[PDB]
Parts: sequence; C-alpha cells; structure tokens
Amino acid sequence: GELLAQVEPEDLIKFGLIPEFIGRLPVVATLNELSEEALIQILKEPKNALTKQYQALFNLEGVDLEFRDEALDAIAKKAMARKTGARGLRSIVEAALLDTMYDLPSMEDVEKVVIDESVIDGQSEPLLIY
Amino acid sequence: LPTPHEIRNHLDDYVIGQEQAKKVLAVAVYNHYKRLRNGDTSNGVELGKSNILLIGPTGSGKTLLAETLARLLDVPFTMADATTLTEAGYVGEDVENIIQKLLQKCDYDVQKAQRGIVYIDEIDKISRGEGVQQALLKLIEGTVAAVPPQGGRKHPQQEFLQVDTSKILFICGGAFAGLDKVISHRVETGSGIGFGATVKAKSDKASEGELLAQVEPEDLIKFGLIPEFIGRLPVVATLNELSEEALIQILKEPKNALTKQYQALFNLEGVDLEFRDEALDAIAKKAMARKTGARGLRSIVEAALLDTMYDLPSMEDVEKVVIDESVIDGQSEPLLIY
Amino acid sequence: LVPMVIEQTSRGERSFDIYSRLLKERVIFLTGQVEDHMANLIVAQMLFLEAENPEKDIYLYINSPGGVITAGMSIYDTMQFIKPDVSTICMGQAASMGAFLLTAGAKGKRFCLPNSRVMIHQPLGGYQGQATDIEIHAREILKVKGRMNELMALHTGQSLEQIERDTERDRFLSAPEAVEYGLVDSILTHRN
Amino acid sequence: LVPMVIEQTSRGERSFDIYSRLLKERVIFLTGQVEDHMANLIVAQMLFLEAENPEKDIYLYINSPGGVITAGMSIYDTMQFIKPDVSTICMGQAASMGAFLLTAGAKGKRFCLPNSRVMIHQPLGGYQGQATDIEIHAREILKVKGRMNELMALHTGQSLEQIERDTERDRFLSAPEAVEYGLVDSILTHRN
Amino acid sequence: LVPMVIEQTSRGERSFDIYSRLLKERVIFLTGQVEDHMANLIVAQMLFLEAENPEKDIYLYINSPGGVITAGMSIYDTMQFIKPDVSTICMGQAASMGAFLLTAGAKGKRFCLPNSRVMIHQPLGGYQGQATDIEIHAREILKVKGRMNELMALHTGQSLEQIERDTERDRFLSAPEAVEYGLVDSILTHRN
Ligand SMILES: Nc1ncnc2c1ncn2[C@@H]1O[C@H](COP(=O)(O)OP(=O)(O)O)[C@@H](O)[C@H]1O
Repeated sequence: GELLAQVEPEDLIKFGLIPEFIGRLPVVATLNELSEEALIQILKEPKNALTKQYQALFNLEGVDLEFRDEALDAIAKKAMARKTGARGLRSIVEAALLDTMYDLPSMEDVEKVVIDESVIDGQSEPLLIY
Repeated sequence: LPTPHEIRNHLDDYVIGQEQAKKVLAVAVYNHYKRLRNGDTSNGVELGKSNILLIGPTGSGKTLLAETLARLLDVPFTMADATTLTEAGYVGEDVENIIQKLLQKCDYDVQKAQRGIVYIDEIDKISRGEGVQQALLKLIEGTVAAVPPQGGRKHPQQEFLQVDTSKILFICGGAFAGLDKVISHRVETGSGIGFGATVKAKSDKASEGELLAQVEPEDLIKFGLIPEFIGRLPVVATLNELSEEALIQILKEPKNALTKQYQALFNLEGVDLEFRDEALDAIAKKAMARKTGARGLRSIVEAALLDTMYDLPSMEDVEKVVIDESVIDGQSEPLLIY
Repeated sequence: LVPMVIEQTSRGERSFDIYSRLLKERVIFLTGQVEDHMANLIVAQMLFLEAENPEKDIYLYINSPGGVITAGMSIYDTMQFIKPDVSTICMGQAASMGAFLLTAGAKGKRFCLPNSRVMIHQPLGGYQGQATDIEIHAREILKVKGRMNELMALHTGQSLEQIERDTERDRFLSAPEAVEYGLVDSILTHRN
Repeated sequence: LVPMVIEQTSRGERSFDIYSRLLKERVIFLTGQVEDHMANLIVAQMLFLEAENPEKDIYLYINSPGGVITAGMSIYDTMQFIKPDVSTICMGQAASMGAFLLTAGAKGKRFCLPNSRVMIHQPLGGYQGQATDIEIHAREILKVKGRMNELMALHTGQSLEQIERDTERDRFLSAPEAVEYGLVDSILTHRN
Repeated sequence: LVPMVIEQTSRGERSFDIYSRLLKERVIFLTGQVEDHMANLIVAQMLFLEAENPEKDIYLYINSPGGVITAGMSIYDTMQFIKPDVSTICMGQAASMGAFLLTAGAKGKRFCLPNSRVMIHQPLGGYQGQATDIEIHAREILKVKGRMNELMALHTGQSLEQIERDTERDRFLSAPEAVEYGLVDSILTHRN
C-alpha cells in the first residue's frame, strides 16, 4: 500500500505486459490492503458474513452462536498477519472452533456457546453455557 | 508525398519546442517515401535506406513523433522496446514478430507493411548486451522474415508470407544520459573534479541541448555501441529538453491538447471549464520535479479533477467551473459558479 | 587492520573498505595531527564529492588535537569554495585547529557530541636566527593571529575583542558551552 | 598474519578476513591501548551496522588496558546515540576506559568472562608550564573526573559518593565482584 | 590509508584511489618538501597527460614548504616544455620553491585561495672543504640565485632590481598581495 499508487508503465513492462497494452489502459484503479476496521465490518455487516454462516451452521444442530465485539478485533489482527485478505478470517475461525465443533455433537446439555477475544488467542477454550 | 516543410508543419501542430528535430525527420522520412514512391527505379543506381537515431531525454516526444508522421501519411505503425528483446534466446522469432504486429494494422499486406514505419526505444540499455546488437543490426541492414498468413490454426511453409525489411524505416530511439559527459570531455575541458572544473549540476541541463547536438561516432563507441551498428544509423536527430514553460504550452497549444480533452468532457455534461494560467504553472512545476516530462501532465490533471468529476454530475446549479493554482495543491476546491 | 564490508547493488555484491564505504555516503574523517599530507587527502575527498552531487551535503567528523595552520587553512578554503554545505560533527575533542574547522562548518549544520571537549588557543610558533629575521617572522605570526580571530568571530558571532581575550590562553569548552559561544549549533544526544 | 575464511552465500563462495567475517555478524573488537585512530575505526563500524539493521543488537569485545579519555568518549557517545543496544563482553581485562565502556553497555546485556579482571581508577594527566596555564588544565581534568564519575554512577547504579571513594585509587574487581558493583550484569561461564 | 572511489560508466565500474581518480581529470598534487623522487613522480604525470591530450590544460595544486632547487627545476622546465598550459593553484601555502612553481604557471591560469600564504627567499646552501672548492660552489649558488631572480621577474613582471631587494630575506605575502606583485592572477573564493 502507498507503493502501487506510484505504478508507472516501465515497471509493468518488466513484469511482462506489452507496452502497447499499457498505453491503451490510462485509467488505473489500485486497491489497498484492508485495514483492521474494514475486516471487522465484513465479519458481521454483510448478509453472507462469516459469522452469520457459522451461526446458521450451529442453528442447524440446535445451538446458537454468539461472537463478542472484542473477539472480532483479535480475528482481524490475526487475519491481517496472514496477508490473505478476507479469506484469512475463515482460517482463524476454523482453528479456534476446531475443538468445539469436533466435540459439540457428541456433547450433551449444551444449549449455547460463546466465543471471546481470549479464545481467539488460543489460551482459553470456547465458553459453554449449561 | 508532401514536401519536408509541409511535414514539419504537421508535426508543429502536435509537437512544440523540437523544431530542429522535426527538420531532420522531415527530410529523412521524405527521402524514404520518395524511394518508395520512386518504385520505377529507372536509373541503374540502387537507392539505399537511411535509418534515424533519436537521442533525447525521457518524455521528450520521441514516441509521439513516430506515430504523428504515420497520421499524416497513412502507414502502419508499431513500437518495440530493446529490453523486451534482450533475452538473447531465439531472437529471430521476436524480430519477425514485430513486423507481424505491424502486419495486423495493415491488413497483412506485404506491400503496405514494407512502407510502414517501425519505432524502438531505450537502446542505451543494450549498449555496454553485445550479442543483442549483433542480431539487431541485421534487421536494420535488411532481412527477409517469414510470417504466418493472418494467423490461422496452422499453415504450411509455402503459405508463409515473407516481408523484406530493407524497405521498412527503422527509428532506434534512445536516451543517453551519460553520453553528455563523454562529449564535454572530448569537446570541452577534461576537468570535472578540480577547482577549475565545471560542476554546475544545477539540473538546468540547458547546455546539454547544444552539447548533445555535437554527437559523433567516437562518443557512441565509448558508450558501448559497436561501430557496425552505428554505421547503419547515419541520420541522427537530437531533442534538447522540455522546459517548465514548454510544458505549459503543451497543455493547451496542441490540437488535441490535454486541457481541450477535459474541457470537451465537461462541455457535453452541461458545464464549461476554465483553466487559469496560475493553475498551469503548478501543473508544470510538479511535472518538472517528478521528471515525467509531458507524461505526468495527464495524471496530475486527472487527480485534481477526480473529486469534482464524481460530484459534478450529481450536483446541479453549477453554471461554470474555474480552476486556480490553489486547487492543484489540493488545499482548495474548484470554484463553482451559480 | 581496517575491516572490509560488502555493499549490495544492482550489479551484485561489492567489497569496500570501512572508510571508503562511508566516503560513498559523503562522510569524511578528520583524525589526528593536522598535516599537509592528510589535508590534501581531505581536500581531494571534498572535490570528488562536489562533482558527484554538489547539492547534497558533506559530513566532516572531527576528532583531532590540532596542528599546522597552513594545512588546516587549505581545508577551510576548500569548504567555503565548494557549493555543497559541509556539516561538521565533533567526536571526542576539537582543539585549536579542529575547532576552527568545526565552527567553519555550514550555519545550522555544526554539531557536537555531549561529552566532546572543544579547546581554542592562539597560534604558537618559533624562529631562531638574526634579529632582522625574527622581526619578519614575528609580524607574520601576529598577522595570522588576527586573521584566525577575524574568521572565528564571523562564524561564532562574537565580537573580535571577546575572541581575542578568550583565545589569549587555552580555553576549554564543553559541548553545551560551545553552543552558547557559537562554535556549534546543536547537540546530538540521541537519534530521533 | 590474519587468516582468511570462506563464507558460503547464495551468490557463491566469498573470502573474508577473520575480523571482517565477525563484523558481518555484528561483532566489534576493542583491543589494545585506546587512541584516536582505533576509536574512529570502531565508530565507523557502529554506524555501518546501524544502517544495515538498526533493530539487531551490536556486540563489543573489550580487552584493553585503557587509554585516552577523549577517544573513549567518541565511542561512548556513539553507543548511546545509535538505536541498537550495544552488548559489552569483557575478555581478559577492562581497565579505566575499557571498564567505562563495558559498564556503558545496554542494561542487561553487559557480560563478563569468569576469569576476567576489571580495574577502575581516576583520570591521570600532566602539564608543564606557567602557573596560570596549570590552573586551566588542572580545572579541566577535575571536570572530566567529575563527569566520568557521574556517568559511572548512572550505569553501575552506585551512589556518586561511593564512586569517588573507590576510584580515588586503583581498585581491582573480579567478574563476580563486578556484578555486585553493577559494572556488569551476568557471567558467561558455559554455552547453554 | 587513502580511500578508494568507484567510477561508474556505461562500459562498467572501475575502482581508483582518490589521487588516481583526480589524475584522470588532469589534477596533479604537489605536497611536502620538494625532492628528486617526488618531483620525478610529478614529471611522469605531466608526460602521461601530455600524451593523452596535448591541448587540455593541466592543474597543479601546490602546498609545500619549498625544497631542493634542482628537483624544482625539473618540474619547471617540464611545464614549459610540454604544450599543455599548466595551471597552478596554491592551497595552504607556497614557500620559495612552491612559489617559484606557482608563478611559473601559464599566464592567466595562476590562482590562490584567499587565506594562502606565499613566501619567497633566496637560495640556501653550504659547503665544507678547501678554499678553492668553496669559491667554485659559492659562484655556483650565486649563478643559481641570479637565474631564479630573472625567471621570477619574467613571470611576475616586476623589475629584476625589485626582485633582488625583495628576495634578500624572507618576504611573506598574502593572496591579495600576490596578485598585485604578479605571482598569481586571481583569487578563487567561491564557485560562481
Ligand atoms: N512536445 C510534446 N508535446 C506533446 N506531448 C508530448 C511532448 N513530448 C512528450 N509528450 C508525451 O510523452 C509521451 C511519450 O513518452 P515516452 O514515450 O515515455 O518518452 P518520449 O516522449 O521520449 O518518447 C507521449 O504520450 C506524449 O503525449
């Protein structure tokens, strides 16, 4: 970010693009790596957000999933380090919820499961309500 | 076959400040077309091709001068870069690929392709690959290159179209930044470090204009060009520089001037555009510091007009729009008239 | 011995001496007793850097106890002649001649380390021979004294009378005291 | 004779002297009597390594019987200026200046070998001349004595009064004794 | 240790010592006491530059407290013998032999820095032996004295009588005084 904005035709030619092709494309729209704040919105604001996807998944089993506001910040921080953009979010969620998902069907008396920032770090286990 | 003077007049419309270079290309291109025009060849003498070598700074108008001539005299135009062909592996297929690109524009007509004008740039980079120059000189000297007939799934060796490059005009442009020092050493005093030396590196580069005009074959070999390649480029045209004032003129004086292009876009929208002279110096000054020549002018203007272009269609009651030097800086907003 | 260093460039890895590597970054080291031989070497370094880039500044690191006036004066005239500004930094100490070169640096670019000691004194010399010759040499060294005091006053900003009185005998100035006197401008305590 | 070593790199085999090879690993050797020329060389190495990586820590191996104070201050000021933490290790011995540079290292990164010998004493100097000149130089060395004691108290953590008493005469401290005094932090007995 | 500088051109990159890099620009450095060995080296540089280009001017930077007269004449005769005009710039000072070579430069191409000191005196010599041999050597040094005065008068433009009275004893001169005397043509203060 702040480096691609200074892109010029000479650098594109070195990449392999034909010079005539570059000249024919005067408009250049350069995107920037999503910020922590931007990733937090994608986690909950979209209708098909990652959090809503797992919530529907848990609801199909008879349990409701709740995500704390602090947890979203931690997930966004881990996703930014991965450098995989939005796709990085799924990696963090699957890892944190790997243990509970494996044992949640076998477990009984579990009506609600809650995740917080500490769970994202991995030191703590997903909170279970009985 | 217009006279060289007429050709120079056409170039003056779109290119300004390089009148001397236009004269060299006008006479050189006129001779090339005269030879093609004089296809009868009644005289026993066989006419020889003359290839030009353009030496100028970046964004000085070398590329623009090539296609502009083609616009006057309809001919196919193609451009190539030495860095693309420095691979040194199977160079034969890429040199013929250039004319193939040229053949596309001319409807794959061998006769039309021969009359086409080819352009190259950044020749200084290869000077030091030495091997790359060995293959390049053959293309300038003249060589028959086979090309497939207008693509196709496959075709036999018989159907392959062969176009002679001896009748094609080649312009090997370049920007020799370090050659000026070599000329000063040969022509001026050979002192650059001492008290009496000239180290006035003010970035003006005004002396560079007349200094590069004294280019001779001796300074080129010092740069690394082999003598055989230099011999195939008898004509030499030198561009001096694009000054800050010259950039201001390029913004409006050309026919398809940058300001006119943006002005027309706003005119159809329903609001006219006015470019104050104060705004012009700000744009020209930015380009000089950035070292983009005329190239950066388009980017600087688009960025300044990007915000207004987004809101002007949605907004209304803007009878007229005005721009000033403050707007170029970014602190101010383009003035709106109601 | 001097330790060699490697510099990465587009061509490839290149080997440079520790001093030569810093010279590439416009850094000149003034070390030891000032003499004609080392002074001409510093002069050559300055002229070379001027040609490469007359706009960029030059950094002279001074750690010396002083020396010959003629040799030191060849460095001063070179600094003023060349267009690029010559920044002077004092490391360890800057005696009479080292202090003159230090204060001779570009205005606003003279620096001094916090523990550096700047000492200034008047010229010292001697001659043996006939009385007529002694008169000739005595007048010359006195003229040199006024010349050095005149220039020192210009750079420091103090009056000629004050410089004459202060430099009549050895005067040691710490890095902060030098700032008030005008020999230097700022103290480089820590990198910011 | 300094031996040459081969280093395997991506570009290919490279030849370095034993001292330059260690410099590549951020190791600077401070050996022998401290003086202007050796000190400027060490200063050049610190600045060179700062540019390469200002985050990594630099190491200084001190085995010296002391030397000039002004030359030492150039090294001390450079260490505090640059961002990288300078780790000081005492090999063999560390006298007055070597000890001052040893304790001047980064808090927590000062080390000493088990059989090392550290000695700290007050500054020693002399001047011959007129009584007026003696008073000038006598005041200057006393200022340096106070300044050196003030800095040692800061790094060691001992009171200023205690330092004056101990540094009045030569005091020899072993590696364990130095840890208690505060000159060093820990001892490097064996590789872990 | 002279530093190494890299010259970059299209053909490639070359490493030269600081003195050799300036030699390519027709700059010869005259430093220290004049003698046969150093003078022979300067002579070789003049012949080498003459061969490369007999039209370009040659620069000579002089900073020397005089020396052997015979060694100096080799440099002086060589400068006049070769077609290229040899420019002379005085840095620091120019004593008896240095001043003779300074004023010997091409008319209109003799310069001096503002703070340079120029001193001119008659030859110095001595002989021990028989009275007959003394007369031979005494006549020789007097012939050398008259010859040097004649040449100095020619370059300076002053009368022979005036040069004899002035050179009887040491006569220190300044850069402005040298201009009016005729030893130099102009003063280089700032590049403009
Ligand atoms: N005198 C000029 N008038 C108008 N445009 C110019 C002029 N000089 C350069 N340009 C612009 O520069 C661009 C070409 O830049 P480039 O090919 O990178 O270098 P060069 O200008 O040396 O060929 C063209 O698009 C052209 O619009």
